[PDB]
This record gives sequence, structure tokens and C-alpha cells, in this order.
Amino acid sequence: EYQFTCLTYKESEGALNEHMTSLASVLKVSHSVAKLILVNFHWQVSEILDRYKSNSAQLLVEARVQPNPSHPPHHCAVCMQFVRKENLLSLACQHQFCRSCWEQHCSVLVKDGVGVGVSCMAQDCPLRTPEDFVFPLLPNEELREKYRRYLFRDYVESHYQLQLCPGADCPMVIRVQEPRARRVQCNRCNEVFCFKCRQMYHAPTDCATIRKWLTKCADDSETANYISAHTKDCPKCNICIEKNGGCNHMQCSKCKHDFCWMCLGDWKTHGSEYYECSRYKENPDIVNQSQQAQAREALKKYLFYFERWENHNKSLQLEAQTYQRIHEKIQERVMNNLGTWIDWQYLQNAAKLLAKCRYTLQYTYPYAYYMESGPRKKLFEYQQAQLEAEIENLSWKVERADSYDRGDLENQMHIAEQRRRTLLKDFHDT
Ligand SMILES: [Zn+2]
Ligand SMILES: [Zn+2]
Ligand SMILES: [Zn+2]
Ligand SMILES: [Zn+2]
Ligand SMILES: [Zn+2]
Ligand SMILES: [Zn+2]
Repeated sequence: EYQFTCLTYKESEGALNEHMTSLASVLKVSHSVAKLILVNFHWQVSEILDRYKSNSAQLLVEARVQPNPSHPPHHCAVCMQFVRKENLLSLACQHQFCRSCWEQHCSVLVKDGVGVGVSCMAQDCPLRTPEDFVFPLLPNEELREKYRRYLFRDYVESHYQLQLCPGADCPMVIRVQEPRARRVQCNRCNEVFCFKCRQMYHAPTDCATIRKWLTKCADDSETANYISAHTKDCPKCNICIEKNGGCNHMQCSKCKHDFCWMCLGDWKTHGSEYYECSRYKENPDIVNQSQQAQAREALKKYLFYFERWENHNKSLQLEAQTYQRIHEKIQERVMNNLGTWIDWQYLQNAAKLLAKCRYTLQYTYPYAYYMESGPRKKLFEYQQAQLEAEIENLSWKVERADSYDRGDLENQMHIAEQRRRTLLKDFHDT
């Protein structure tokens, strides 16, 4: 699995303070300056030391500590009033302003949730106020504690090895030794998410691609109001069949016809060998046609992928309900002394494996939509077809568990898991 850790806010504070003190000792700088450097360089100590040896002036400028190199005032530039010399503060940029206006500036910014990003009051000036400068300018303790909380938030966000738990009101931090776009789960609120973008787990797609896909699903006119079909007419009977299970292999109870929920085409074409339902039938010479036909083809392709994305989500939901009913039936058998949980554990294992596999499959479709043509896309489409075929086989067998024995169900489990593993090892990239 992915090697991650769940730390409390106290442990995270301790780790961050250790890093700060080490860097402040090494660089012969104050703690606030060291924090500024660490935040600007995402707490990557190696790059910080390398660039400090390369150009210390450029490092202090980029970290917003010193102004770019390329007699008092007694007049604050924002309140226009004359003030005392001691009540006239400034950063290294020497932009001087009076103490009352500094207090007002910091108080407003902190009240608006700003932590690290408090900057000089002069336009364009990139300098950022260090902690030891802001803290005396905050009068009350709730303001100082708000500032500390926002600073800790910004520190965990900027730290390349740490991420705040997206769970609502969850005071946990997820730590990772080598940050990648992989699945993590907080052990206090059970929130699952991708480590890189802090959104829903989305393998094999990367973070940018899935963000684009979600925005397109929500914004495009043809999909913003989309509702998946609850019922469909049997290709043989025309009877209104309802989709209650997650398995897309439907058998009409009236005529015994086996068809596919996405196609309305017969199921004997949807075996593991020669699985075609998941590939988009692309047009090769449609780049050489009119803009009308090109836009129509773009709509066709987008809908082909989006409908399967949506239907696999719906199937995940329906299969979760099926798993709940299975759990209830095993509970009933156990209390009736018809067996024990160990003898039906294979069924719940199959259900969890099916959920995992169909999650992966659901996310394979944005990946296939945003892929460019070529042999890599053909390889991905073959692996995706194998995954989908074995997934629908496993879901059929899980929905009808009393008609199948332990052996073939575990075999289908292993087959679907192997297909999912192959897809992930080939296409879950950096
Ligand atoms: Zn002023
Ligand atoms: Zn300034
Ligand atoms: Zn959590
Ligand atoms: Zn991500
Ligand atoms: Zn029928
Ligand atoms: Zn199909």
C-alpha cells in the first residue's frame, strides 16, 4: 500500500518547529526568517541549502525577506498624520508606516483568515511580514490565536510532505515520505482523498485532468442537468426494466434476454474476449471535415465517455446497497444458526473488491477521454475492456451469490483484481 501517517496537530507543530529550528541554526537566521524561507520553498531543506549556497541574496529576495536591490518620515503614507519616530515601523524594504495603521492592517488581514500572506502596506512591494513583527501588533489573545491557527494551516499547506485532512472540523494531518498522487485515509474521521490535490481519489487520472473533467461535467450544457435513466425498455420485450442492481449485465425476467445496460445490445458480445463496449469508435478522417461535423463528433465522444462515468458511479451506489442487503442476510443466517461469519467472509470480500475495482474503472473513463490516439490508447482500451468485463462478471455473481459457490466467486475476485492491478501499474504514473 501507500506509506502514509496520521498525525495530530500537536505532532505536526512539533515536527514543523524542529525543521524551523534546524534551518535557523544552519542558516544563521532568526526563526521568523527561517519560516518565510521554508514556506517559500515548500519546506524542502535540500533545495533551500543548495540555493542558499548558490545565491543568498536571491534566496532572501525570493523568500520575500529582502527587497530587490535594483531621513525619517514622521508622516504615515496611509493616514497622512504626523507621528513619533518610535511609532513608525517598517520592514527591510524601509517602507515606513505608523503603528496604528500597522495594527489596523494586521487586524483586518487576520480577521479575514490571512496567515502567512501578510505583506507590506505599500503597493507592489512583495515583502512579507515575519511572525515576530506581526505578533506585537495584535492586541488581544483571540487574535493571536487566530493568527497561530492560520499560520499552522499555511505551514501544513506549504509543507511538501504534509496535507491537512479535508474532513470537516478534523484536526489531523496526513504525512507522506515521498509525495505523490496516491490514496490516503485519515484514521480519525475516515476521510479518503488524494494526497497531491486533496480531492477525491482519482487514479489513474492525474489531478489536473480530473479537475478539468469535473468542471466540464458540471459546466457543459449537455451534462449540467443530466440524470441517468432509471428504466430502459427491454431490447426484446420493450418491457420497462428498472436498474436496481449495479451489474450492467441485465437479464429480462420475462423473456430471459441477456443484454447490456449501456448498449441495449446482447450480452454474448460482452464476454471477456472481444470486449468492445468500452472503446469509443473514433473517426480517423474527421479532423479533415467541417467545423459542424467536428463539433458534433466532439459532443458524441464526450457523451460516450460521460455516460459511462455517470453510470459507473450509479452502479457503485447500487452495489453498495446490494452489499448492505448481503450483510443483512448473513446476519440473519448467523442469528438463525445457519452458519458463521467465517464461512461467508468470501462474499463480503468479493463485495469490497468489486467496489474497489469499479471505482478504478469509473475513473478510467476521463483518462481515456483526455488521451491522444496511438498504440498507448489502444493498450489502455484493451486493459479497460478487460477490467470492465471481469467487473460485470463479478457483479453478476455477487448479486446472485446463492447461485454460485465459493470457488468461482473467489476466482472471479482474483481475475478482476489482477486486471485492475495491471491497469494501475501500467497507467498510474507520476
Ligand atoms: Zn498611519
Ligand atoms: Zn514595502
Ligand atoms: Zn480526518
Ligand atoms: Zn490528486
Ligand atoms: Zn424481455
Ligand atoms: Zn455494452
